[PDB]
This record gives sequence, C-alpha cells and structure tokens, in this order.
Amino acid sequence: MRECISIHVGQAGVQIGNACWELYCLEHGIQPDGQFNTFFSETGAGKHVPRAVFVDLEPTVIDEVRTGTYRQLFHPEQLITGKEDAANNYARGHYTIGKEIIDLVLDRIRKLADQCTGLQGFLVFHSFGGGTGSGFTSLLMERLSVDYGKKSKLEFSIYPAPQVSTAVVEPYNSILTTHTTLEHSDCAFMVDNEAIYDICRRNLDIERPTYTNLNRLISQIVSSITASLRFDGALNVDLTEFQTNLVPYPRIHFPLATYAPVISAEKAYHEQLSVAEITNACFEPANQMVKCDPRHGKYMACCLLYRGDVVPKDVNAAIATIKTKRTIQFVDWCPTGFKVGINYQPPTVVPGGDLAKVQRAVCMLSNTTAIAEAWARLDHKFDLMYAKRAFVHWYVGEGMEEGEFSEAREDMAALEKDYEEVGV
Amino acid sequence: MRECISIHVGQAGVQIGNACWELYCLEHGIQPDGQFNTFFSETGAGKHVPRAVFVDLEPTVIDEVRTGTYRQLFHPEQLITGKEDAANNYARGHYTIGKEIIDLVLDRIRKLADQCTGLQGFLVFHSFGGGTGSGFTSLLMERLSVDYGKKSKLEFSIYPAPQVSTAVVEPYNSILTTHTTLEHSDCAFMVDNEAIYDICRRNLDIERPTYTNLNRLISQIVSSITASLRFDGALNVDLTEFQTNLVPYPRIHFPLATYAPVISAEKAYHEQLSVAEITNACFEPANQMVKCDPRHGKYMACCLLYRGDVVPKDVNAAIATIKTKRTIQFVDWCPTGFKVGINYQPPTVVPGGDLAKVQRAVCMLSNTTAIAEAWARLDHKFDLMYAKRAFVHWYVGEGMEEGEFSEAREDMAALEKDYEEVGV
Amino acid sequence: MREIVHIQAGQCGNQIGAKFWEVISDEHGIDPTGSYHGDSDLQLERINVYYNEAAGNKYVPRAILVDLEPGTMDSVRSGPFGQIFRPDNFVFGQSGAGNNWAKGHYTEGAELVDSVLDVVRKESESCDCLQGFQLTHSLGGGTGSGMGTLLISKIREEYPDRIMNTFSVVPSPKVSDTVVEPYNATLSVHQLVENTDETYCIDNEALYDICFRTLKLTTPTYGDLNHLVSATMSGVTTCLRFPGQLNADLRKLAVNMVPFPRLHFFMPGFAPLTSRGSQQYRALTVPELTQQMFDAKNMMAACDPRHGRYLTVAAVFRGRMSMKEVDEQMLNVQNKNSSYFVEWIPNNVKTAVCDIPPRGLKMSATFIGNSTAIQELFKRISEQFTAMFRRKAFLHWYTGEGMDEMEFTEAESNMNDLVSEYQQYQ
Amino acid sequence: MREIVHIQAGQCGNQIGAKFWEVISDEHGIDPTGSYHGDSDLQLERINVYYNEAAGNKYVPRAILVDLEPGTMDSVRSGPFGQIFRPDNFVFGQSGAGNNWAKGHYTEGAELVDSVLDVVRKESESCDCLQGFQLTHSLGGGTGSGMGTLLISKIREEYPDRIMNTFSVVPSPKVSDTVVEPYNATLSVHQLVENTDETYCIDNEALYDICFRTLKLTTPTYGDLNHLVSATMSGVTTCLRFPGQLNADLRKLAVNMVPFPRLHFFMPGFAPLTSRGSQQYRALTVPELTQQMFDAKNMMAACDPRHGRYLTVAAVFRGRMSMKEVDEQMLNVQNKNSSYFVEWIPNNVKTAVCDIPPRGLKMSATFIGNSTAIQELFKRISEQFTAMFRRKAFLHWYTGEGMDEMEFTEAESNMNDLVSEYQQYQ
Ligand SMILES: CC[C@H](/C=C(/C)[C@@H]1C[C@@H](OC)C[C@H](O)C(C)(C)[C@@]2(O)O[C@@H](C[C@@H](OC)[C@H](O)C(=O)O1)C[C@@H](OC)[C@H]2O)CO
Ligand SMILES: Nc1nc2c(ncn2[C@@H]2O[C@H](COP(=O)(O)OP(=O)(O)OP(=O)(O)O)[C@@H](O)[C@H]2O)c(=O)[nH]1
Ligand SMILES: Nc1nc2c(ncn2[C@@H]2O[C@H](COP(=O)(O)OP(=O)(O)OP(=O)(O)O)[C@@H](O)[C@H]2O)c(=O)[nH]1
Ligand SMILES: Nc1nc2c(ncn2[C@@H]2O[C@H](COP(=O)(O)OP(=O)(O)O)[C@@H](O)[C@H]2O)c(=O)[nH]1
Ligand SMILES: Nc1nc2c(ncn2[C@@H]2O[C@H](COP(=O)(O)OP(=O)(O)O)[C@@H](O)[C@H]2O)c(=O)[nH]1
Ligand SMILES: [Mg+2]
Ligand SMILES: [Mg+2]
Repeated sequence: MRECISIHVGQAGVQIGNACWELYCLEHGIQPDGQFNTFFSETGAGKHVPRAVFVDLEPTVIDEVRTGTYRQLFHPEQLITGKEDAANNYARGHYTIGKEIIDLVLDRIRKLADQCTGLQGFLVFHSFGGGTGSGFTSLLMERLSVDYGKKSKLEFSIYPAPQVSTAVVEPYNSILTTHTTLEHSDCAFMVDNEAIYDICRRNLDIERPTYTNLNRLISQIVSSITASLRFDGALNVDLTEFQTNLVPYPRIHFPLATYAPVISAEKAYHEQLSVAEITNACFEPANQMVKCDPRHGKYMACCLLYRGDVVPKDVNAAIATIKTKRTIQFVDWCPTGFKVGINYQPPTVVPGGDLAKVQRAVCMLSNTTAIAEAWARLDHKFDLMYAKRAFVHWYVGEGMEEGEFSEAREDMAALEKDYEEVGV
Repeated sequence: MRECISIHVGQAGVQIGNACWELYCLEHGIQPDGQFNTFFSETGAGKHVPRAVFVDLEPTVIDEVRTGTYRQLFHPEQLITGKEDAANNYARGHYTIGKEIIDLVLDRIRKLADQCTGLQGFLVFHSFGGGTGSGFTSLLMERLSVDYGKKSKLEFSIYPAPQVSTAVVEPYNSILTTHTTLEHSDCAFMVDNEAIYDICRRNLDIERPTYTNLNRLISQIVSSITASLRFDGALNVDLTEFQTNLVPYPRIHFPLATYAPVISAEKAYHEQLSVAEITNACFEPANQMVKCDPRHGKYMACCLLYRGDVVPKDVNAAIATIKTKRTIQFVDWCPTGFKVGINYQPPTVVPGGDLAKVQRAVCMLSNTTAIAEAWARLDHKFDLMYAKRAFVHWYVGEGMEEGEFSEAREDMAALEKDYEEVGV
Repeated sequence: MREIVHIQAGQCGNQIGAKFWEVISDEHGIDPTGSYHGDSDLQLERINVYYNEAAGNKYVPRAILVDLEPGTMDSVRSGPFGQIFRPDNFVFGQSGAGNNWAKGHYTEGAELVDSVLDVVRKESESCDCLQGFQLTHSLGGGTGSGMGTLLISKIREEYPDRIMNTFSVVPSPKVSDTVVEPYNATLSVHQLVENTDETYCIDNEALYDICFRTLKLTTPTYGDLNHLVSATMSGVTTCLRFPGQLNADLRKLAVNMVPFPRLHFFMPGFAPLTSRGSQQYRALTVPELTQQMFDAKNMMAACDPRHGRYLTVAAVFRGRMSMKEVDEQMLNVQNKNSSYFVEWIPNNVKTAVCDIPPRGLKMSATFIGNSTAIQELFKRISEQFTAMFRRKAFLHWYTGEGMDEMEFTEAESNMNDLVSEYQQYQ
Repeated sequence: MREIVHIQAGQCGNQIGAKFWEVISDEHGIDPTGSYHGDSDLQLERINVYYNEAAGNKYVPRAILVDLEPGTMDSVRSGPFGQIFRPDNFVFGQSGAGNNWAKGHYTEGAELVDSVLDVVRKESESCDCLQGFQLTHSLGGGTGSGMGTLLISKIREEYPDRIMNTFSVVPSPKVSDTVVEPYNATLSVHQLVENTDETYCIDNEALYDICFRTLKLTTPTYGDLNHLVSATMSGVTTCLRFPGQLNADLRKLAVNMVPFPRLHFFMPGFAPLTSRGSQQYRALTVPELTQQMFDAKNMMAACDPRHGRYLTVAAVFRGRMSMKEVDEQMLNVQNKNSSYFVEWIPNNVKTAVCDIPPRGLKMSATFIGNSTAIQELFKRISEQFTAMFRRKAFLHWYTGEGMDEMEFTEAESNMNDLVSEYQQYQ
C-alpha cells in the first residue's frame, strides 16, 4: 500500500513535527499511548507507531518530546539525539558534526523503508537559516539521493523573512543550503513567519500569536497535502504527482504554500465559505504565506487541494473565473496551469486551537516568478555581509573554503537568470 | 531417547552453567528442590536431577553453588572440588594439578553415560585464557577423545577480547589450549565479553552491566542450541548435525554464536519483530557476539535456529534476501551455506532479567574467515610476549618445555595459512 | 457468441467502470452478489456478452481492472458492486504514475503490462466468439493514458482482427485538471490514431453543462456524471444484448461511422435528459427525442457541432417506436439542414432500434456523431502542446524516462495531419 | 489383489507420511481408532490396497515407519492419527544421522536395515498379490536420503519384479536447508537412477509459490504443504481403490510415462487449487481444470516446464466428466502448442478417470509430467557439488565413514550422463 516516511530535523522542524503528529492522531483516533499504514506502522498488540525520523544535534527539543504527552507514541530510536548543536553554522552541520550522526539516520531510514511495501518517498522538515536545518539536512538529502534516486524527496522549509529575522548569520546558511539542495530535492515547499503573523493579524483577528499557532497552521497545510494518501475522494493526488506538475525545470523547484479559509469562530458564521470564494482567497496577495507580491511575477504552475464538501463543477467554475482575471498573470508557455485534488474527508479541529470547524478547506501550492525577488534580496544581503568577510572565520574554521561562497553566489545568479528567462 | 551430558569447568564456566540450569528449570517447571530426560535424569520419588559435571580446582565457586538456591537440585558429586587453582597457568592445569582430579571426572562421566540409552554426546563450558579452563579442560577433552571417539564433543568458549582483558598471561594459555584442542573438539562455539557489552550498550540501551547478565545471555544461546532436543517443531536439529554442517575441514572448527532479538521492553513494542528483520539483525556486523567484522571475511557455513512463531516460507524469503545482498560474502565452494532449524516452543523469560517476552527468536552459528584476523592478533600478542621469555619460568617450572611454545606458534601459523587458502 | 472483454485503467477509468458495471448489472437483473433476480427471459438470453457464469448461478463480469497505485481499486472493492468482480482480475502496481505518460507507457507500466496481458489472454480463451475489447480511461494522466495506450497496442498486435473501442475522457478547454495534460493527451492520441477502431470522446465540461443547463442540477457529483457516461456506453452495445427491429452491432456501427480509417473519434450523446421538476411538462415523442439528440447542448464533447459538418451519425433507439416515424424524422433533419451534413455521403444518418428500453423510461436514444468539428479539440490541444514544447517546459520529467524530442515532434506531426484530414471534409 | 506397502523414512518422510495416512483414512471413512464410519460400499471394496484388517473390524495401515533418531516418530505417535499405526511397525535407532548420507547408507543405517527388511518381508507375506512399494523421504538429509536409498536397494534386490515408487523431497535453487545438501542429494540420486521405477520430484520452494501465488495463503505451515503433497500422492493410486471409466494403475502409468528406463523423474501437480476468497468466482469446468494442470505455476518441482519439452504427461481425473470433453481438451493442448511436446511420441498425453471425487470437490485432477526441463535441477545440483568437491570441502565427514573419492566421481558421472540423456530429447 501507499506509504511515506517523515523526517523532522532541527528545533523548528521538530516543533512542526509534534503538531503534525498531534493532528494525525486526532484525525485517525489514535490515543497518545498508541492505542493508517500510510503514516502509522502497526504492530502485534493493537498499537500504532509513527513512521518518522526525528533528528537534533542539541539534546533539548528531543528531550522535551521524550518527556511530554506523546512520549509513548514515538519509538526510542526514531527520536535521535546528539551532544552540541551547530549554532547557526552550516559548516558544523554539513562537514564537522553531521558526519558523526548521519550514518545512524541513514540506517534508520533504511529500516523504515524495509518495513514498507511501496514507499512513495520522503517528507522532510527543516529550516533555511538554522545551523542544523541548513547543513545537516543538506547532507542527509545528498545521501538519500545517492541511495534511493527515484524515491520522492519533498521538503518543507521555513524561509527567512525580508524585514525580520532571529539570527545574524542567516543569509550565509540559507545560501549554502540552496547551493547544496538544488541538485537533490524535487520539491521545497515554503512558509514564512512574518507572512503567517500578517495573516493572523488580518484574517483571524488575533495579534498576540506564538510559535505553537504557526506550527499548527503549518501542520494543517501538511495534512491537506497528505490527505489524498489516507482518505477516499475524487482526484486522489500522490506525492509523485507534485514533482511532475510543479517543476517545469529541475533547478526551479520552490513553490509557495497557502491555506484557506484561515478564519476564527466570529466571522466563520458571517462568511458563506463557498468554494469559489475560498479559491479567490487563495490567489489574493495578502493571504499568501510568504512575503512576496504575486502581482510582481507570473504563475508557472499551480496545484489546488480541495478538502471536504466540494462539487467539482463549482471548483471548475472557480478556476475559470480565476483564469478570466487579467491581474493574475500566467506564463506564455503554460496554458493548463492548474492541478485539482478533492477529498470527502473534511479538516480536523485541534482542541485549544486557533481555527474553527469548517465544511470545506483548500490548500494551494504555487510555483511562480515572485520568489525571484526574494532570492535577489537574499543575494543582496549576502553580498553586503560577505564583502567585509564577516563571520567567515567561523565557517572556514570548521571545514569551508574561501571560493565556495563565490561559487554559491554564481549559482544564485544563474538561478536568477533562469527565472528572468522564464518570465519572458 | 535423545540424551546429552553437560560439563562446566572453571569459574566462568560454572557461572554460565548456573544460569543455564536456572533457565532449564524455568522452561520445564522443575522447582529448585527437584520437584526432560534430555537434560534431567529422573529418579523414583518425583525428583529430577541434572545430568552435569561441575569441576573447579579452587573450592569457592562450587561452594557458593552448594550453599545457594539450587543446592538441592544438584547431586553431591556432580559438583566436584579441588584445593588450589591453576592461577592462569595452563601447565598447572594440563600437567601438574589436573592429573589428580581428572580420573574422578572421567569416572563420573562414565557413570552418566551408563545412565543413558542414547548419549548424543557432550556440551563443555570453559574459557580460553583461564588457568583451569585452558589446561584442565584440554586434558579432559583428550581423555574423552581416547575413550568415546564418535560421541559429539561440543565446546562453549569465552574468547579473549582484542582491546580488553583481565589477566596478563592470557595469550599463552589460549594458544596452548588451541594447540591441544585442535585434534579433539568437533565444535568450539565462541562468545566475547567486549562484544556482549557493546550489544548491551547499543540494542538493550543498558550501560551498567555485570557478569550475571552476560551469563544469562549465554544461557539463552545455549537453550536455543539445545531446544530441538527437548521440544517438537519442523526441522528438529541434532547435536551431531552441527559437526556435519559447520566443519568443512577438521582443523577449521571455531564458529561464532549470535542471538536476535536482544532487546529491552521499551523498543520491543516499537519494533515489529518479524522473521526477516530478525534474520537481517543476525547478519549485521555490530550485533555479532565477538570483536570481528564479517565484512573482512567470507562466510563458509551458517546455521540458523528459529525458535517460536515462524512460517517457514518467511524464513526462506529472509534467507533469499540475505543471499541477494552483495556485501555478505560467501566462499566460492559453498553455495548452499545455510542450515535451518525451527521450534514451536518460544523463548523463556527469567525473573529479574534483562530481556522481555518475545513471539519469536533466532540463534545463528556461523563459521567464517573473519576469526582469522582475531587469531592473527592473538599470535602477534604471543610473539610480543614470548620474544623476551616473559612469564615462561612459571610454565616451565611446572612441566612445560622451551620448544612447545615454538610448536604452538607453528601450528597457529599453519592454521592461518589454511584460513587464507580457504579465503581464495 | 459475441463476448466483449472490458478493461478499465487508472483512476477515472476504474471509477467510470464501476458505475458502468452497476448499470449493466441492474439492466440484466444481476444483484451485487452475482445472483439473478429478473422477470424476463430476455435478461439472460445474451448475458454472456458481458458476464461469465460460475458455480451456483454466479455471474462474474469479464472485466480487467488495472492501476499502478492501489487506492482507487481498493475504493472500488469497498464499493457497492465491488464484491461482484473476480479478485484475480485486479492487476495493480505499487508506485504511482505522477500524471506522467512516460511512466505509464515505458517504465512503471512496462513492468506491469505482461501480467495484464496474461489475464486478457485467459479471458479471451473463455470466449466462444470474442467480438472485441472495450477500454475506459482518461487521456490527461499517466496510468489511463500511458499504461492504457500501451495495453491497447499489445492487444491489437495480438488480436488485430477484433474490435478495439475506447471511452476516453479528454481535457476541457476552460479548466484543465493537470499541468502536463497537453503532453499526456497528445502522446496518447498519437497512439490511439493508429491502434483503435473507435474512440468515444468525453469532455467533463460538457457533462457539467448537461448537468446544469439541461438537468437543472445544482450540485452534480462525479458519480452523477459517471452515470450519464455509463448510460451512453450501455446504449452502444444494446443490440448485442437484446432483440430488435434493426439489430445493430459494434462492427456495423464502425462500418457506417468510419469512412476513412483514421477518422474514428465520435461525439456521444444521450436522450432524454430532463429535469426532475419538468418531467410531466415534456411529451415523450420520437420527434422530440430526435431534437434532443441533435441539440449541441446535449453533446458530451468540447465541440460546437455547428462549427463543422457531420460525416456520419449513428442513432440507436430503445423502446417501442414506429420505424416510419423514425425514418421520416431522419429525412426531415437532413433535408432541412443539408449544410450540416457532408454532401458526398448520401444518407448521413444510420438508425438502429432495440425493443427493450432502459429502466424507468418508455423510450431512450443514444447518439454517435463523427463531425469535422472535432478538429477544434485537436487544434486546441496542439496549440497548448507547442506552447510548452517550444520552451521545453516540464520536459525533463519525460526525457528522464528515456523519451526523446523526436517522439514529441512525431506526435505533433500526427496531430496536425489529423487536423488537416478533418479540414478536408469540412 | 493389488496391495501396496508404504515406507516412510526420516523426518520429512515420516511427517509427509502422517499427513498422507490422515488423508487416505478420511477418504476411506476410517477414524483414528481404525473404525469404519463410511456411507458407501465403494469405501471398503478395495480398502485392502492400503489397509490390513484386524479383530473387531480394526484397520491398520501397511506402513513401515523408519528413523535413526526417536523424536520425529514420537511426535507422530503423539499426533492425531498416530495411534492407528501398528506399534511393531515403528523401527528406530538411537544415534542421529547428522545430515550425513554415509551415516544413513553405510554405518548407522547399515546396523538398522536388517530389522526393517524383516518387517517388510512380514508385510509382503500378508499380500495376496503385492503390487509394490511406496517410499517417502527427503534427498538432502542423512536418514531419508542414505538410509532410504539403502532400503530401496535391498527391496529391489529381493523383489525385482515389483513396482518401486518414491515421493522424494529435493533441494530448492534459492534457499538450501542444509550445507551438505548437494552431496547428499547427488549420492541419493545416483542410487535412485538405477534402483527405482518412478520418482515424484517435490520442491518446497514450488510448494511455497503455490501457497502464496495461487492459494493466496499468507502463512503456510509445513502441515499445509504436506497436505498438498498427500493429495497428489492419493491421486496416483486412486484407480486402484475406486471404480472408473478408464481404470489406471501404477504399472500402467509407468508404461506410458517412462520411454527410456533411466528417465523416470516426474513433476507432479494438483487441481483445482483456489483461494478461499475466490471460490464462487471460478467456474469448475474440465477445460479450466486442464488449464490449471498445465500451468507452470501449478507445478511442484523447481523447473520452468517452458524451458524444456514434455516426453509424456499422465493426467488422472476424479469425479463425473465427459470423456469427449477430456479428449478434446487434450487434443487442443497438443495441436496448439506442439513445440512443447516431443515430436517422436504421438499422443504425448495419457488420461485416466476415476468416478469417485475427493472430499469437498465435484472434480479434481492430478498431473504427472516427464519433462526434459528436469535436467535443470540436475545440472544445478551437479554445479553445486563440483564447487565443493573440487576443494574437498566437508569431505572428511564422509571419508571418515569409509567412503572413497571414487564414489563421488562415479556419482558425478552418472548425473552428467543423465543430463546428457535429457538434453538428447530436448
Ligand atoms: C502446454 C504445456 C505448457 C506450456 C504453455 C505455454 C502454457 C499454455 C497455456 O496453459 C495451458 C497458457 C494459458 O492458456 C493462459 C494463457 C491462460 C495462461 O495460463 O498462461 C500463463 C503463462 C503460461 O506460460 C506462458 C503458463 O504458465 C503456461 O504454462 O502456459 C499465464 C496465465 O495467467 C493467468 C494465463 O495467461 C507447460 O506445461
Ligand atoms: N515556524 C517555526 N519556526 C521556527 C520554529 N523554531 C525555529 N523556527 C525558525 O527557524 C529558524 C531557526 O532555526 P532552528 O530550527 O531554530 O535552528 P536549528 O535547526 O535547531 O539549528 P541550530 O540551532 O543552529 O543548530 C528561525 O528562522 C526561527 O524563526 C518553530 O517552532 N516554528
Ligand atoms: N562471561 C563470563 N566470563 C567469565 C566469567 N568468569 C570469568 N570469566 C572470564 O573468564 C576468564 C578468566 O577465566 P576463569 O574462568 O575466571 O578462570 P578459571 O578457569 O577459574 O582458571 P583459574 O582461576 O586460572 O584456575 C576471563 O576472560 C573472564 O572475563 C563469567 O561468569 N562469565
Ligand atoms: N468523468 C470523470 N472524470 C474523472 C474521474 N476521475 C478523474 N477524472 C478526470 O480524469 C482526469 C485525471 O486523470 P486520472 O484518471 O485521475 O489520472 P490517472 O489515474 O493517472 O489515469 C481529469 O481530467 C479528471 O477530471 C471520474 O470519476 N469521472
Ligand atoms: N515438505 C516438507 N519438507 C520437509 C519436512 N520436514 C523436513 N523437510 C525438508 O526435508 C529436508 C531436510 O531433511 P529431513 O527429512 O528433515 O532430514 P532427515 O531426517 O535426515 O532425513 C529439507 O529440505 C526440509 O525443508 C516436511 O514436513 N515437509
Ligand atoms: Mg537547534
Ligand atoms: Mg578459577
């Protein structure tokens, strides 16, 4: 049967993973003590065990998981630990400390694969900017590529925001990650914290958020992406289809991920929440989950994942309407720029949560030239930093070389050029 | 009926034997006061008495046994004693002090044989490196060979580890034992303490072990080896079959002994513990119960002893998978390199123990060219020691001669050469 | 005599197939457990056309269910009539097709196809006189399109003198359901041009139009659309399964509907289709039925039939009716509107009639049109394809499976030739 | 008339034998205590073929149970039908055979064989007209292989004009069960080539394939595999025990299946074998049964029958059926696929039919094929053996029992000659 393996790497990734697992449990009625095959590997005592890899170089987040509510759910191995974190240092992830743990991780992955009779591939959770999530993740991905080749390697990545950050070596790390996951990862789905905060401010009418809320939101999106593997419905999408439909050229593979309706209990009753409306919301500039205007960019390819009550006719109508709008610009070379997925199973509400129950929800994954601007900004930042050789002694002092940075910059430039070409 | 006699020699051997007997009692419901024929000789009062020979030159371990819990179980003769131990001196075992006790031991063995209507042979427990377990055991074995000839003489031996030891005349003794049990013992099964410790660290997640645990582990293996004599099942293996299947040439007769799954209560629930998985674990380099990499050596012959719930089809599949792997290298001249044994009776849990209850367990006995490296290392150690004539006055002062050592070294060299030849 | 073997491939193919088997089952009085509970001997007389009989008066459809992923077929089995199928006739792989024709046709599908062929052979061996094969699939995906085409190729090679007909769900001009649809469709169509005897072209947009404009249905389900398709499908083979005044046949229809070998793409229609509100308001006359049949709004393809000419149309009527009336109606249509019928083929309309009407209706009809308007669909697909291919957009997914540029160009060439041919008779 | 004496040797031989005696007992309506509880007079008419009658209407199988170790036979006695056997017909030694042909044939077995021969003589003296002997054993071990072969030698010397047939479990190409298997098998096979009239070659891998691919059985037990083997065994002697339209016999089968004296190694099969899930889905027709019979997937040896030619095949049908149909089916197979049948023997298929079908089935069939493909098994064994022998690996265990190198070379020579002979007709 259809089976996939999750990998959660870092602090952020692990946090996201916790939320995801909670959501999954809520969906499939599994208790916190383990009392589906797609995600939960079943054993001979009416016990369901997640099929995930949990990795951190700092033993803190993992320790929390091990002590908390869902400790009996997880295996005592899936949760892997180290001794000291990378500390926002790609070099300490990719070269120095990662090559101590990576083997174990690989072994675990192999074991998990062995336990499956049709592994669709991988879902990986990391962060552009973090020390572990940048370098270690990259290393892992390379190894996976070497091993499996034609198994799906999907990534969920926390992109650094333009006007806000939490680390002053974040441009370097991200750039390095981009350089060394450009020839491995098939899809890298993007979420941005600033964007999420903006969404919270606007749609939810909440202006005192925290990381937990963000994680929950991310988990919803993840669930939507993966809902076709675990339930019936017209147009059952696969993990392998995304690659086919959202990657026109192999270097160009960063699509944005957005969710609608993200709305509180008060204006759920006021709104109709029809299909068309939701679709419209999905394409609105402010509702997007990154800091980019899709008015400044042409949509190459979009993928829509309707979940709940949806008459396909209505969906079609909505799509037609979207096409009609002047705006919402598409590229010349992609007329058919839509993929549609439908599930009978509705979204699931998490107790003590932000979101209310809905009849129908939609998740949109869109690959566009709007991200080019973001990339350019990042490059500029990098240039500003690297011109004075700031922080370079840390990276060079653990493995890296002067020249690698230059190469990375060149690669970024090439990517930008490609994007520009696509735009024409 | 099928009957075998155990012999336990030394301190270590005696310790192992205690554990073994406990395990046996647990299996067959025999109380500590004696209230099966294969191991327990039955008398005319509903009383079951072990069919073993317990020998020590130091009266301490034996005394402990005589005072402890299972004192009423054992006969007041089977437990034999001396006055002073060899003190890590092969010469005081084989020549000086052993020829005082050996006759009595022989008599006891004869008596035991007389009480059987189909003696399959002997199981002997000693230690390469110890004073008694080296020399005395060798002496005993020679005598047995002289007497019985075509009765099975299986040995269970504690091989000295490479990077750790507990005696600084251990190379000599072991070498001597090897020299004088090369033309007598049919099989000499091997366990190494360092390896066991490593296993405990890795699989069990326990890093405060003791000798008792090790003994228990050894006993499990022993039980697995001997389970076919005492229970029903498809593919009932005999003590005589091992010799046939694991000894391609008469000098080459040291196979490694490994057990799976050796796992605690916490990750017994996480793991599926299927047959194939267990088989895979059995062939893994780290899981082996000696300090050798089987990647640096070709498997001549392997023997697998599945115990519990096993569909033979599954076992076959597992074996096929193993064969497929590039990696696990076999010799050119042995294509059929597998022997399979199955029992309906599962493993038995010992109260206050390390291991949890399992559905199915596997014991693997493998004869490989990986042990050649170990032998070479031992030889090197010996050479380093003997070059200065260190400790030789102790051995020469009780019987031995300068020249015997040289002969032993030559023999070892020959063995190494044979191994090399086999490798080609 | 006249056994038909059914193959259903991919998600859409299996889904439509499930509905089709339901409909046929109800027509023959077969319950989901394979028991007969009919009232007429006509129900069993030709049951062998679609069903195979087993011990205990059990009937098992001669259906082969194929997919590269297990989900859809698991759902089918879970479904109402799912237990009626032979378990050994579910043939599936483990890895998906990713909406990728190359995976269906050359790589993943290539690994599975031999197993399917073996089952097919087994079924054909049980036929006293096998008429041919019916396939159900989509053109825009990977499995139905790539794998399905592959199967067709294999079977035509092995059974070149049997009928090979497909019900093929095609992409719709407004609202595409996948991004690589043009590529997949073109790759499939290329193969179908040369390896099928007839293909019924179904457009989901047209079905939605039917549901909304005609049936007045606020909330159509894919199930409901599937039902309509199944009804059309059943219509085609009615004359094999029941008596009549003019007993049609697949081969007969082909003979009358295909004037040149490559022009075998038909627009299907069904009548009557009337809203549940306005049922008593309609008088169910053969003339009115005819009018419905010929109405563009009652077609199931993405064409305006008025933007082309009919080369030939086959009408199959079900129920009691006057042959006089039918013929007169046919004459009237052609005389009145001779411009919409190619002038070089006198009597462009063929009629067949089967006495036994479908459940709940006194009269019904199924329409099959070979119109030069179909060229518009092909032209639009070609435009789309070229828009992508000239930039080699999405192409690495296909070259990575061993396909070359030259194949795509060949496909384009075929398409254009087909369009040119259609334009000739326009 | 036509008494058959059964000998079961070693672990596998005794285990298979237990199952066989169960099956035969149920067929004849004999309960484990030797009491008859049947409904038909046909059940007792020829009961003497396998059973001996004792005081109080007790029936005791003419079975001799042999092993060098007591365990397996103790288990058998403990078993369900174990109490049905004559206690005096358990003949056992005390020391094991260590998977060592030399111990079975020359040393340990030599000490026991006279005792077995005495029992055999005693049984043969109770036969009005003894047809022959049936042996069950494995080829890869020590007891069944070495001891079993020895017994065969002795009995053929004493009863050279009786039938000697064996059901011999052979090693499987993928997953060997012992390390010295090639040596033991070669040593046995050498003797069987010259001392048996027919040998049914059973491969456990093929049985597992049957269980998994055909029967859809997730978790087959050795018991279940044994059952299948027992069913095949019963098939062979059906025509001695029951009436029919074409009454077969062991000797008749031999006559039709062995065109040259040394080529007497058969691939057995059984039909129908259908999953418990898909029982109502199958129509139980003679044609379909025939197809099952001839399907390589339904064979019990480690061969691809399509990689050789059939010299002769014997089919034994059980139940009610049309002889016309049977003959026609046989003709169709040969005409259609004449390349798979040796051209120098017209009418390569022989058919027998017995009216009384096995329990729970209306029809069944047993297939016995003499195919040149069997050479592959022998060739593979020879390769393995040579791989070891050229390095004298494991040889000291055999030389220590008095065997010489020359015997091994002789065995190899025989094997190669056999292979060459098979290749002639290939
Ligand atoms: C005649 C002797 C004989 C040789 C042949 C080739 C025979 C003939 C036919 O059987 C009688 C085949 C048969 O008519 C079928 C096609 C229905 C079918 O059964 O063929 C097999 C594969 C075929 O080998 C290709 C088979 O294994 C086999 O043995 O076939 C797949 C199977 O899937 C359901 C089905 O498709 C060997 O004993
Ligand atoms: N959405 C979300 N973002 C997070 C979370 N935790 C960290 N981040 C973001 O991730 C980035 C920091 O990377 P971390 O994952 O914390 O770093 P790490 O992977 O543990 O690497 P080191 O700590 O450097 O070894 C920042 O952009 C944070 O805002 C979380 O729980 N949710
Ligand atoms: N596994 C295990 N090893 C033991 C045990 N006791 C001793 N050993 C090992 O055996 C070796 C020492 O030999 P002993 O058996 O103690 O010596 P002995 O046979 O009594 O000989 P002497 O004391 O020299 O007369 C060392 O390698 C120990 O680690 C035990 O209970 N279990
Ligand atoms: N009419 C109809 N169309 C369907 C159905 N399921 C999928 N589709 C259509 O089929 C196309 C997608 O192909 P699909 O069969 O799901 O992909 P595949 O499994 O790779 O062949 C799209 O045009 C969908 O609108 C269905 O049940 N009915
Ligand atoms: N089919 C089947 N094979 C068996 C059985 N028992 C053992 N075997 C097979 O017989 C061979 C081992 O020989 P065995 O009869 O146990 O040795 P023996 O007692 O020395 O003759 C192997 O190939 C086993 O797989 C059984 O009950 N059924
Ligand atoms: Mg961290
Ligand atoms: Mg001591």
